[PDB]
Amino acid sequence: VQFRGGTTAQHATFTGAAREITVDTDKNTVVVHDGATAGGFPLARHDLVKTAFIKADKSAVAFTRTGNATASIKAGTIVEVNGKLVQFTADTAITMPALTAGTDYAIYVCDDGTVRADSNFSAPTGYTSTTARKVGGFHYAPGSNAAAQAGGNTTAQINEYSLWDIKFRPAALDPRGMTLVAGAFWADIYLLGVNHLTDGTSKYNVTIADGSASPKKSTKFGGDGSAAYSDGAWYNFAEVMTHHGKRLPNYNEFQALAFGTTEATSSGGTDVPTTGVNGTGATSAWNIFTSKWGVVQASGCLWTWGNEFGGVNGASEYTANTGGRGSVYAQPAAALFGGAWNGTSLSGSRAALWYSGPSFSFAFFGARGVCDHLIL
Amino acid sequence: VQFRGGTTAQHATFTGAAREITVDTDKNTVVVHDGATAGGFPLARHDLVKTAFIKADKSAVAFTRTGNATASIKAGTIVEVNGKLVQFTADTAITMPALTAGTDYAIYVCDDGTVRADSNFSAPTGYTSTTARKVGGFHYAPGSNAAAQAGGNTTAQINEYSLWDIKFRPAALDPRGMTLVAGAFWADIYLLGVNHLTDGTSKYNVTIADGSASPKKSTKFGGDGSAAYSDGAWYNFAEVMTHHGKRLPNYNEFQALAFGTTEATSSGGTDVPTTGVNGTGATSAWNIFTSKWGVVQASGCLWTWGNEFGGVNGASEYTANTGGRGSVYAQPAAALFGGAWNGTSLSGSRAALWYSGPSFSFAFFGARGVCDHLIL
Amino acid sequence: VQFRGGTTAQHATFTGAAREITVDTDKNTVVVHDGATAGGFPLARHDLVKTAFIKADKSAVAFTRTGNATASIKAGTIVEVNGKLVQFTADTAITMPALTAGTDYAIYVCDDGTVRADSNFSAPTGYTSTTARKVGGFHYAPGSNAAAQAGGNTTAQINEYSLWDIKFRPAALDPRGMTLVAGAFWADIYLLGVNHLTDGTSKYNVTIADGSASPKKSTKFGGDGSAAYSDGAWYNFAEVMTHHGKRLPNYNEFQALAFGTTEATSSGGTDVPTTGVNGTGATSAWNIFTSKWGVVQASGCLWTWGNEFGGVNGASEYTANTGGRGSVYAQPAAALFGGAWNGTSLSGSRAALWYSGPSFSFAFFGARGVCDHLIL
Ligand SMILES: [Ca+2]
Ligand SMILES: [Ca+2]
Repeated sequence: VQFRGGTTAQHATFTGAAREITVDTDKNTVVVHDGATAGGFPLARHDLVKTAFIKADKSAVAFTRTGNATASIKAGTIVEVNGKLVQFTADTAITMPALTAGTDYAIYVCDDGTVRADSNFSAPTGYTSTTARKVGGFHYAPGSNAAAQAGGNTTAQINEYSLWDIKFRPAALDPRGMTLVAGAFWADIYLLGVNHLTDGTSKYNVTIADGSASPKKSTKFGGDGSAAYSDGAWYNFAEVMTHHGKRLPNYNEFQALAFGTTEATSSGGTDVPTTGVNGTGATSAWNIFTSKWGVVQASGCLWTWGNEFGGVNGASEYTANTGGRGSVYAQPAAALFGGAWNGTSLSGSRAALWYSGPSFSFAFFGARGVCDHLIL
Repeated sequence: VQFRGGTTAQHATFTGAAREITVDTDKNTVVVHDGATAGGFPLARHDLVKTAFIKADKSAVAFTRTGNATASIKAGTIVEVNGKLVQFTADTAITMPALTAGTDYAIYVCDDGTVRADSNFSAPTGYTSTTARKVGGFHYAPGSNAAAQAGGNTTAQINEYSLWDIKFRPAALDPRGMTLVAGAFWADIYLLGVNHLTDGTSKYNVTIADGSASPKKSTKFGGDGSAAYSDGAWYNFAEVMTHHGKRLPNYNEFQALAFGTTEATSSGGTDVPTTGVNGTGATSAWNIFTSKWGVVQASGCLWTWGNEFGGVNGASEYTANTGGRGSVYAQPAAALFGGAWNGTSLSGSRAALWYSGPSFSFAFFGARGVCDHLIL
Repeated sequence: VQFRGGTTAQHATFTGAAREITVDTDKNTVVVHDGATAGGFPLARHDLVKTAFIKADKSAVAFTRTGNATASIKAGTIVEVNGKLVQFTADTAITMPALTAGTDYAIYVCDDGTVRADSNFSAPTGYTSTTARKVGGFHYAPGSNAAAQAGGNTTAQINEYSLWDIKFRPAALDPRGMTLVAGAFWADIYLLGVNHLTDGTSKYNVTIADGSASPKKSTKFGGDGSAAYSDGAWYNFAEVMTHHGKRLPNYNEFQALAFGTTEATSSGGTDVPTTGVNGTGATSAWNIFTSKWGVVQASGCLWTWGNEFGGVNGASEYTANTGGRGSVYAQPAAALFGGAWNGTSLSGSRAALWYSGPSFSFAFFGARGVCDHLIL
């Protein structure tokens, strides 16, 4: 059976009988008629809804943490995948792989109706990127979020605040390794690593960048992927954050992201070389410094440069201390937040040092990234 | 009549006759054929367009203020609701309830084609949240926006700049009580209240938070809903703004949001206890300080803490004045903007005090929230 | 042939035969049946997908620069236009008009399947805004982006980083004349002009605004379209940026946007009157100062005010220097970035002067706008 048909122009002056269907041959779609409306009611081709993703509560992430190693997709979630409508009318368990501490996972909704996590960010095992659609993810952290203001534990588990979906997520170039602070903005779970080009800015069990272990030079700002900066100036850390679509924290962000850490406490010892791992000679284990949001080594480990200027000024004369990119006059300090391993009682979620010019470089000054929260 | 049908895989190698319809039984949808294209043209199921909201001018809000107590939805607006397409092809009057000064209203598009406002943010009277879809809202203010630079009046009316829709709105956790400043960012209409957990940060006729009436402690940062902060430090006000997905204003934002206030004028008297209400012993009524955008008590009533540091520094020694969250060194002042009731000619949209450290607390220092503008 | 039909309520308790189609006469749509599901599967009317715009890689712009005067739309792009699905399954050349140095172009996808650029931002020549849909655009710059750190050339060409689409774009009120810096945020290609109300903030070959050529007073802040500010205070430039949904750069943004300029070099001579044109008596042509991202006159031409305070403070007394909008106490300097024509070796992507209060006005202090990056 072939329906009556015509071009869009032919349809424009045509009114079909009530409940008659015609085919618009310019559009290759069905047109429903009501006996009254010239041109009828053309229907949508499926490919105009490709990538549809509809949640019942758009103000919250699509997933709920149900236990340390379990999570569900929320009732009322509708997902287009590979030409099909896949939906969930009740909270539905996400099928999990083996989960490994300090690893990011992608959540896929698949055209067979299943929802599954995988460490692979292209496709989950057994599927392709056509049959499995990446819709979100989470961080499987090396320890719990802080329940109060005494840090967290060392039991690996899903960080509920690290759950993201394609419409509830960091406004950074990659969402991995970040956590949502107070529903307001996202912070890197880990201090910036040296190898951030390969690892992203926030990765577990990597060498921390600082004045004596400078980060790789950004490949968006003249780097070749091998060269590192000459030192740990604010300038270099700010440049690295920009590369990744992030920024250094301001004071309002810092006090929020670090809340839950053990206040007035520092790592001790002589160094903090590695993310999510005890410091060298540390008297407090790394988890003492986990925030409510699961920010790791949030205070008392390494100062983070901040995106705010004020405090002690440099000389009231033009000074060429920018790495060959011009001179500065009466340059205010750039903020440093959180304290470092040698800070004893001075460290905490509001610890702030306003002495250091942006050209300064020290083994206890590094960086943590933040970015805005995006709800679509 | 039952159409020929098959699975998606069966369809993949099938080319129907021109204008033939088949049914894909895996997808439960219609497939239109053109006699040429293998697999044909599958059509979209309605639930893949659930929540569709389409405006002719996406760069502007969906509604127009047509009078003090009247507004319309704009021509060209298409809204999915309860399985139906509801649209407006000409500007269409919004059906209003009784409007009460200082109250926020939700705008609903309903599956019967009507558009109506209500003080209830779940459903309008006579409907449910299934038959009525919340698409936006406005503030019915206690007085007019400023026409020039002499404040506003006390005639309750819709604030045109407070109109928001689900794709043109504050990037804060709740849009209520905010206004759009110069099309650029949103500001709280009201100074922060003590009871912000129950009221949100911006509510009419509530007790204003300050150093002598501290805000409720944020329940995202250890609060229980009853306890208040010990004082009115910058730290506490910044924490409260973060709770709500807001921040304190910077200087650029402050001068914009307060433009239209009566400059070089203060409330007078001895206190400003309540939002949108005259101060105690006030020589100027509250409306003298309304901005162009309908920001209430925009200057000359209470200083607002700002999200910027600089000016006078605290001691160049580690100082434990953060409420037990670490120490600060050479701490710059946090900005205070706008002047307060005792400011006489010093107050205004660019009044700025850079003396007070973030630990300071006074009865004339409070806060106002801002956030980014989101157009989707 | 008229299909069986009924209201939505009649459909609710009706289960059609497998592969039967009915018409819902309340919705004017087709309902597909499966012999099992009461109410069947209603299909979407086309107008619920009006404005659909779907890209294969939503993290990148929809277009690729293929040569100095050529560009393509990317494979996998699906566009709703005038009731039709228009798509591209391979990278497809954009049809170009004559291209003129320093001009912004709009890219349209048309209902005949073509994709074309035009200087007209309402419709391309030969089409209307109904048959041609504006989906993005670019800047055809007066010279190349910087390949290293020695500026660019004077060969007019598409600036690849200025490519924007309706889902990958500046979060400013108009996208024209901006470029994406490191994938992170957008900057104005040109310094602010006097006639920004008519031209926008970023336009080629216009008079640059500064203390001796003040910008037009914003019509959102009391301007009439003819009057200019009395001077070039920070306050006035910040107000202008707000008008356009922009802000002045911070230090992190400035060093990023100016990277690629010839460092420690200034224009020379006695003035830089005009955007994208040599300065008066200039010893370096304008293109010496083009950044990697195609920011023109990025350093060494005019200082830009910044959105950051610190450095040298004004008096610790209330001072009425805000243009009649209140007084300031211990007012910190507002940042100035980049150097100016008289800066010799002091200029560069990190040049920063923290001496000038926001009330100061000089012929070598102007402004450049930035804004956030939006990916939808
Ligand atoms: Ca500052
Ligand atoms: Ca700042």
